[PDB]
Amino acid sequence: ATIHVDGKEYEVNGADNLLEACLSLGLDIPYFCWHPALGSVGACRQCAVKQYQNAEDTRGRLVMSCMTPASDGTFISIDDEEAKQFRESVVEWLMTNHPHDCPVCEEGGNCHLQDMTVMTGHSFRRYRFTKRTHRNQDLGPFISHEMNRCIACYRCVRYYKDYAGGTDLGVYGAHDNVYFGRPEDGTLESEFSGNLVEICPTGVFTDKTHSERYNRKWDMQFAPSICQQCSIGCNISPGERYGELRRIENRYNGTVNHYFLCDRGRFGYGYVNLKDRPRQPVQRRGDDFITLNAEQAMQGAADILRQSKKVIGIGSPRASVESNFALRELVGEENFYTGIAHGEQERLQLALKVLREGGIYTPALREIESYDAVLVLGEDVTQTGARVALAVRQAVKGKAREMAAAQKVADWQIAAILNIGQRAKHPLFVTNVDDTRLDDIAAWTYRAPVEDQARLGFAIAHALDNSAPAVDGIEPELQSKIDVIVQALAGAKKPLIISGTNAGSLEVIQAAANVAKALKGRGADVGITMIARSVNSMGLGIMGGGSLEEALTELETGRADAVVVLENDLHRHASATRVNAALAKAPLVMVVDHQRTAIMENAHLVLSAASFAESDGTVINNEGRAQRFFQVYDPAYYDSKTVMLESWRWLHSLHSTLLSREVDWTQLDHVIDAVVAKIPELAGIKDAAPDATFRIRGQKLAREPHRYSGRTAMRANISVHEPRQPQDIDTMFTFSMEGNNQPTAHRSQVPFAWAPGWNSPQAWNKFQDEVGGKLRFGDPGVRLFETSENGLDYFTSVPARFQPQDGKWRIAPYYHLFGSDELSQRAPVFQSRMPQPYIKLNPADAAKLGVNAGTRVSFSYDGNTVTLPVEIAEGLTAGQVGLPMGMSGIAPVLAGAHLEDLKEA
Amino acid sequence: EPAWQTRDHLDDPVIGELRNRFGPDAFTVQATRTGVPVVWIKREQLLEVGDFLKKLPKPYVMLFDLHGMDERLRTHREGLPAADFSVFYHLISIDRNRDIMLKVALAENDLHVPTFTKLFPNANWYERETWDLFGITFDGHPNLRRIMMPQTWKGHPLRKDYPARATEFSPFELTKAKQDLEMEALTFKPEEWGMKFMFLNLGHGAFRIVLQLDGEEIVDCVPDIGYHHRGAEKMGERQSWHSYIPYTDRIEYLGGCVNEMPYVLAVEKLAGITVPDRVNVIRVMLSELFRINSHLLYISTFIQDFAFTDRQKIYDLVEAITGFRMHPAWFRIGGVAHDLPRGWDRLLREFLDWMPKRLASYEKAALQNTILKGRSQGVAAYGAKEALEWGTTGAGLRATGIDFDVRKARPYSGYENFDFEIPVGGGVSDCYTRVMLKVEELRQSLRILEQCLNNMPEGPFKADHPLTTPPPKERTLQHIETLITHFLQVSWGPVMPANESFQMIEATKGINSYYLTSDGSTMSYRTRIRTPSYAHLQQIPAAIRGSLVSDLIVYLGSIDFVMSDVDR
Amino acid sequence: TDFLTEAHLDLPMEFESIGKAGSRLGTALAMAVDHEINMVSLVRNLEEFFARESCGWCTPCRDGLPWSVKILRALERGEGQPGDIETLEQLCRFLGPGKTFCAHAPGAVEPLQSAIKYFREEFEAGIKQPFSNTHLINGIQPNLLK
Ligand code: SF4
Ligand code: SF4
Ligand code: SF4
Ligand code: SF4
Ligand code: FES
Ligand SMILES: [Ca+2]
Repeated sequence: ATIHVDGKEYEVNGADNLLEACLSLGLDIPYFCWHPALGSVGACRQCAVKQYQNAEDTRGRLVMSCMTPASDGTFISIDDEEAKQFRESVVEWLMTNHPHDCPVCEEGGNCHLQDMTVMTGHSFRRYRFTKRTHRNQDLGPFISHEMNRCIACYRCVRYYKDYAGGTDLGVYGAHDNVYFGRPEDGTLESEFSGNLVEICPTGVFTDKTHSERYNRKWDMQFAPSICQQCSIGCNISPGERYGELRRIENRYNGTVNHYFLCDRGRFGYGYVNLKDRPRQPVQRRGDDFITLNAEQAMQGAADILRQSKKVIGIGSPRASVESNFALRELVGEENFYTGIAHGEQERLQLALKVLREGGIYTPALREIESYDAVLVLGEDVTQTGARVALAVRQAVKGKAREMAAAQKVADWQIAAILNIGQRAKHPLFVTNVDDTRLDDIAAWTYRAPVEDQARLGFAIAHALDNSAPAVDGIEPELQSKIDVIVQALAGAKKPLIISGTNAGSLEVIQAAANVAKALKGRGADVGITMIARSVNSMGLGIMGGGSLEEALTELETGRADAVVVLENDLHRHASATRVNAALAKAPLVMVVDHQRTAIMENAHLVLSAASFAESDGTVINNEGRAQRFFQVYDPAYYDSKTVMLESWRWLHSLHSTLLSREVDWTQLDHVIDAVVAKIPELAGIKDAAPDATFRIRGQKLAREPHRYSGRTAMRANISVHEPRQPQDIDTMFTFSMEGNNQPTAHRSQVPFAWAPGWNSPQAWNKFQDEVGGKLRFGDPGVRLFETSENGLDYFTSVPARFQPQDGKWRIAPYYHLFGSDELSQRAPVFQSRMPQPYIKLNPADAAKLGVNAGTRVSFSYDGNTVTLPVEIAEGLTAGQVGLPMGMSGIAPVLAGAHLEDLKEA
Repeated sequence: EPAWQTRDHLDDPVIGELRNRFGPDAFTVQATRTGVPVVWIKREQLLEVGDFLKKLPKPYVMLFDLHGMDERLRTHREGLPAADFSVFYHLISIDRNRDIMLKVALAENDLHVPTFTKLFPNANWYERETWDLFGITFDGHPNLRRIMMPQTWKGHPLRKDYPARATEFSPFELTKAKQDLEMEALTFKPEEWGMKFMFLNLGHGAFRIVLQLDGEEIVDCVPDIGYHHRGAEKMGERQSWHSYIPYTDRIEYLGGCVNEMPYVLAVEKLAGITVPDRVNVIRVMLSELFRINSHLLYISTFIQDFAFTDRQKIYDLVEAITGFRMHPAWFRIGGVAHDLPRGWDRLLREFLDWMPKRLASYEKAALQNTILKGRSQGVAAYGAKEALEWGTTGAGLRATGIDFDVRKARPYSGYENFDFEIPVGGGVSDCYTRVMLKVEELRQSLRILEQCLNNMPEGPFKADHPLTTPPPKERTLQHIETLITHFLQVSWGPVMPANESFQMIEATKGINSYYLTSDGSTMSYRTRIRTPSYAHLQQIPAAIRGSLVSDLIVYLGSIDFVMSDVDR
Repeated sequence: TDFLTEAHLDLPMEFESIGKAGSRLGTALAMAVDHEINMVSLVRNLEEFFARESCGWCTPCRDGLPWSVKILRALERGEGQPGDIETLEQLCRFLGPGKTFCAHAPGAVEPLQSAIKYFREEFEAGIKQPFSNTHLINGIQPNLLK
């Protein structure tokens, strides 16, 4: 289209509204109620411009640019005097009841309302009457509520209800006593409730975890990092202050996680700030624990490892690609073991083979929202891959979007879209062992064991294409529902099949691959999505190695007399008794880790590794996208005794001291080159981010804002003399404000969004090519593998129907967003949020046991009798017992395992 | 029509003359808030344009400034030629009472400009400093060496990719610098310094001059400056618009509010702030108090080559108003920090009832002391031709008979409302003539203070503009809009929309000027400070040739320079 | 609907005739106000109704009708301050058609602007105290704007 703003001609997209079109061009219009992801509703009346009918028009008419289409030949004025006066009047009207709270408000220096009060040029108060007040609610451990600061812009309810699909946050009241929140005091029940701290343009919803240890945005040291809490790979901006990780902000990535995180990623960073973390290398001597520095630890470890006959390495899917590679180089390729179980590795390798050899395009997380039908097999996505559940909700609302687009309604006029699409939605069919959080929008939910879910998948695949193997023994009503799913998937233009390794079944992944292959054979634009478990599960699967059980056999038979365990607690992937026996048998255990794990009691040496906030590296997400995370701060800057290096740096210097008796603290890019030389499948991690020599017109990229304060008093209690600025040789960022963070800088890795005039998270509008689209100069991260030219074959291994036998209880996995990820469990704010561990029983099974809801039952697994209180699960099938995977004592390896001797305690 | 408005100056006759001479496509006119025509000239036509402007019917006779600029990070380059670097030449015509700024664009790899020292001899030090801080080579320059840095310095500190902060201190570099400086008197090379007879080093401020003597006659002298370089402009790029005012204070430290004035006027041009009349009167009053203080110190120092009680009276008055003696840091964007305290008029009235007798005593100590007349007249004198070509401003320029004062020619801060005379010398800049001009300027400043005291506006001390930084404190303490504005202005900084501004004022030593480039941010993209002590110190080797070393000492005492003003 | 005076009483009750007089025909159910009813009190009651029957969706109605209500209460009590009538006039100009999300607020500000147009003397009679928005803080000299 063509628009004329203030006498200047611009070419904009005609499907856009005027506000987003003018913001994409760089024109500043104040706005409150509009958000790029939520659409336009025209509530706050802040985006007013003057629209003229033609070129020779003088009167004009005040319109809302968010509700006005950017049609061809549209004449508007932003800086007209009447429009400026109206926008200042709207700011003043918002200011009449606003509290005098900015010094004691967590959004100060980060507030969109502050920025728009300054931007409209309103600074003189002529209102003299009383301000309306409100009482706050308790919204739980994560979100603090302060309703005085509300400007009644409806962003919270629109996000939480229309976008996020939550049900416990609404708008109550009337004329100007509108209230936003829950109907009663209680925890917000959404898994994406934490995005309210950035959706809300004021200080109503604030990060309570950040509020307990608060600092302003200009005092933060930010870095671009990848969330380490699950496999999706959402980009985050961790900000630190005084040596501790203070906040996780969302980092925009138009390909992956655009504006939104989940609550696990946003609030489960508190393990970094624990006081029991290793901070120096510790070597045991009898009963003593001697603290070493870096070089003494490397020399002693090199001597003992040189004397040992065979040293094996146990990696982890928590560690980065560089750290696992460095361990593999230290111990050798044949002595490197992926520190996960054999069944877990088999499911991970099958998921990898489906993704990079199945010939079906695996979509990015934002691309999920454009699919016309979703079949989720076995994966409880909301508790394991939550951002995919949010994207699936958007893809489900796509039918209302399509219906409104048929009636010539613009795609941003969201209220009319939801009016036209009342309850019509695209088909969603979820299968799980029990009820999911997607059941409120699913067209059908199948509560069944993993064998029965896999059989349903194979039956869908056979009914879509007869070349697929058939399933014998399908009930007629179940066959009718199979036919419903087949009619929905065959009529879809873009069907999506989501499975994962969290169901604990190989056959669920095989059935999902069969459905995707059958839909590909019919010519549909099908996509497949596997959900892995940990941050670098896909990278550890690509690198490969033996299972944890093989390494345990090597240690137990005596063939390995030295083990290096990298970032693996080893109890989540194998039985704790066997791990303890094998590690006590081994005459040398060396644990490179950043969290105090239980195996450190058996360790001869403990190397204090860095977490993601104190290390750089690369991780591979569930779609195969290599992503670089950068170090946020130097741990040695505030405490000089802290020796907390990267895991790859520890292992590389150990390898150097083992070979040549000299210590080599390498650089990150050297390790990257070594990975892309030794492992050709991981050759794409070179392009994930530029190297340390990258400059923006000669200067590095800044980790902290220009107004960073306290630079001559933040360490003045230790010494009045300022220390050296920490040198970053690994990456292209600098540990100071002496760098570049311009929005128009030719880079993809943005540590934080800030532009002059835009201090809020709405500053991301300046950093994108168009608002709500891709990041300017591309999103960071590259896909490792392309879609294969030819696909797999049909998996003919159809499992039998699940049969409950007496005295054997199949463990059904129940994942929790707060409590199934290990480092998240370590975060102290999740202790108040995670549920008490309940063992789920069918009513018939509990009646057979005589057990009621709440009586503690004991069960023996691996010769360990553990007791849990019983919760009655109606949707669970008989013969199965539900267990919370990942929590205290219950490892995720138990998913799908049998249970013996389940009696009342 | 506002005086801060973005103008193009296409109605300037110099633009039409340049169009008639070089053609309409030979240059690009830039619309700024500097108040002068900004003309982008091709690099090859630079000497032709300099020749043309030097030979106009009312010619441009003084190169006011010459400096570089790193354009690699400037995002708002609309209506500008494609430049990685630029060099701006600020030229002043006194007959027209106008000025022009010629900008030459440069690519990043081809950083060399023709020298301007054939047209304006004072361009020598400016081109040396532009080479030193930007790495811009000047072809044809005689000795293009570092003037603010030691010769063993790596990189150019005003480039955008240079770290502003102090690096780690090392005793090894200190010992190396001790070996370099302390072997200079033994291994002196008389060709690096531009010279070609004994060599002496001397060792207002502490600075070194390398002297070449025939007996006691000075046949060549090369000053060595940069020993007091504080990096004030690089700090201008590091502080916000508000939290840079103390740094403006700490340049020409005897000036104080005089040094604050051009910075805040340039920022107010950037912000579009027209300050009310009481603000203008307050800033004029404090600048005149500090001008009297500086003139008293200069006269007392020259008479030495009793007067320190009047300086204490001025310091007590400034202490009562601002809270601080010599670095008040009191002018704000759009006003001053506080209102005048209740009782200021009594202190000013007691000061103005004390000064006429002291001024009569100074005139008796300077006129009737005929020994000082004999030992001051004819001591390193120069005419108007030497004053124009070396950029000499202030008392020396007006002692050469050129009636050019900024407070009258280009009035600022409401100096039009005050009736005061401009003392003009006979046509020769002696030490004695400059001291007499300082005495008469002191009398005129006392007249300005009397006119301030008798007619004082009752009104606001801060403007009613949204970019007034900080807002008035009581409204900050009880209004949420004002609190928000205060919060964002003192933390992130006030946002000046992308423009270039220039303010030139009459300082206590000459003409001081700020040239600010904003890229639309809360900090300055470029801060250029032109100080008169730089141009006064460049003129010493042009005036002390063939004179005695005692004449050099008297001339140094009569220049009225400060070394922090030199090295800015 | 806008108030009309007795000079407008000789006017046909059509849409265009009432519209060209500076009002709306509306429901054509006229209400007659006699002399002893104070215009400020009547408009205060009307604006209280309109500001409590707001739906709260859009900022000008939700946050600008209560400001007019408070100003009219001050003018009722004789506690009006200079600039209050200007604030009411600016509210009438900025709550017109298209400025607010629906037509509740234009219909709300029609009686206010019509009563200001025809009965300005009573609103000016409501203003009886000087404009004070701040209080003096001991230790800070105020910015005496002119
Ligand atoms: S929400 Fe914004 S404007 Fe309101 S008190 Fe907080 S920082 Fe200030
Ligand atoms: S609570 Fe925040 S997001 Fe919700 S309406 Fe109020 S200001 Fe808007
Ligand atoms: S979906 Fe996964 S990667 Fe994204 S924020 Fe949540 S835990 Fe982190
Ligand atoms: S003008 Fe209409 S939409 Fe706006 S708040 Fe008032 S009643 Fe609601
Ligand atoms: S942003 Fe358009 S009315 Fe709110
Ligand atoms: Ca590092």
